[PDB]
Amino acid sequence: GPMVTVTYDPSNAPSFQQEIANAAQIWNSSVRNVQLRAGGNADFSYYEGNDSRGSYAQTDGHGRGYIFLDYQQNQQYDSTRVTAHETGHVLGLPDHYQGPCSELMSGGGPGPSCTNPYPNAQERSRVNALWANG
Amino acid sequence: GPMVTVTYDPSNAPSFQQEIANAAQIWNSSVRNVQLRAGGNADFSYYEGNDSRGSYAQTDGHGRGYIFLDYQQNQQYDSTRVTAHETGHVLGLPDHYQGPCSELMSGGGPGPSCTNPYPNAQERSRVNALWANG
Amino acid sequence: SAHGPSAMVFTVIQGSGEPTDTVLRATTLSCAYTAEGTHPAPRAACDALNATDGELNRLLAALVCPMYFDPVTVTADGVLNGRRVAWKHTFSNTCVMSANLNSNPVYAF
Amino acid sequence: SAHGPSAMVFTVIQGSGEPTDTVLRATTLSCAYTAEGTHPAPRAACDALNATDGELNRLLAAPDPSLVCPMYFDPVTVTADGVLNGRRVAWKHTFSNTCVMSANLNSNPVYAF
Ligand SMILES: [Zn+2]
Ligand SMILES: [Zn+2]
Repeated sequence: GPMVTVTYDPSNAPSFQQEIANAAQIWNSSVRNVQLRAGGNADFSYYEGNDSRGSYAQTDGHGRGYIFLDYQQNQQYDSTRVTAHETGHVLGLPDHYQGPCSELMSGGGPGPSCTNPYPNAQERSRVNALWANG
Repeated sequence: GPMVTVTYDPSNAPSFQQEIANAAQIWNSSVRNVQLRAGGNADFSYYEGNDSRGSYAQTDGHGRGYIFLDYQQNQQYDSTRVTAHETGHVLGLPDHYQGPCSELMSGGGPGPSCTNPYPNAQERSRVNALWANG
Repeated sequence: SAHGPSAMVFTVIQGSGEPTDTVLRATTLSCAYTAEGTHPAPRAACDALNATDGELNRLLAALVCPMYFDPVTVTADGVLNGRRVAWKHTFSNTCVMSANLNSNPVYAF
Repeated sequence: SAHGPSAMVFTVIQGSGEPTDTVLRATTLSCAYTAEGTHPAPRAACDALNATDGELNRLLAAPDPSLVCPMYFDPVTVTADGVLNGRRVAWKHTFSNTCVMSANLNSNPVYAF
């Protein structure tokens, strides 16, 4: 069982209902110490719209904050990788732009051709370490 | 003949001796009120190196200052258009980024495919006008 | 006046422009031989920036706006014509911001 | 420990950082899902910027311990302005001379422009 269950609100991102579910499924099946659950008085929320900066996340790195998903960027880059990547920031992982496609937290670094939405061994280990004692 | 003869120093740009010479020939054959002297104790100078910003000019716009020519940019964009364009700023012309390739002062605006190094009649006349009494 | 290369960061902040204030939008712009940056229209942006002739207050050139209080700030930081600059302006609300800027390509991001 | 998108301008200025001082070099950097800007190495720069954890003085936390610098005065100033982890920031640091700058920054990818 998880040490913590983190609640997310996907209601403000109707265009990304599937990729938000995909992200939660990828993470829940990748880590054991923390689990994601859809709900109402959520720890963090998903938003959508247009931003010249693209998709991003504004978070404390421990389940609280919000994720913004940009319309144009999610048409050029794989939406599930984008959503899973940003969910990784709320779980406490930083970006590693110099990383390869096998590294989910490299984000857009390896380019738009990169479609891998799964966190690697080191990433899965880091998230388990961060959520080990809640 | 001309009203003023402006001296330039190309000594600090050995990799661009040909394009500096082409720029001076383009302007001397395009305007009559001002002319560019091969060298000496110059009014303005040419430099070369590496700048993330690329090629640029720092000038008062009335023959004084300097022009910096970037190595990488001059391999992607036409070197003679770059050099002639920047020489235009020392002659007092501003940039018009939205302008077409026929407009020398549009610079890199129309893209790397643009190779025109000659100022159109409107550019040539403003320069003649700025050095008429100046 | 004086001509030089420019490298700027433009922002729109929720509020007075305090350190804890939420950034609503931000972009980068660079003008030299080429107009580039993360700005959606760099060519138009760079020409609009050069039109000010160094005075960023010239970006403000004034339909009827309602009188509600919900402050918002526009900022500009970086290199303008080879000299380091820092500018900000606070509007009473977003309608008043749109009215003053009137679709200036610099804040069209 | 706060995470957010960043959009910054970095500059190196000849002198104390006075209004009339010459801007030797400048570059832009943007970190969100993608690392971009006019920076020659955006990926490396964005990673180096995130390592500071919001405190830009940490860009000076790893100096060159063996580089022996002269003790003369020819000031150089580095600046950073923009959005850092979703919050507006302004930072500057003036070094005694360029050697002192080289040694303190110790080829930090942020100022590798
Ligand atoms: Zn130009
Ligand atoms: Zn990221």
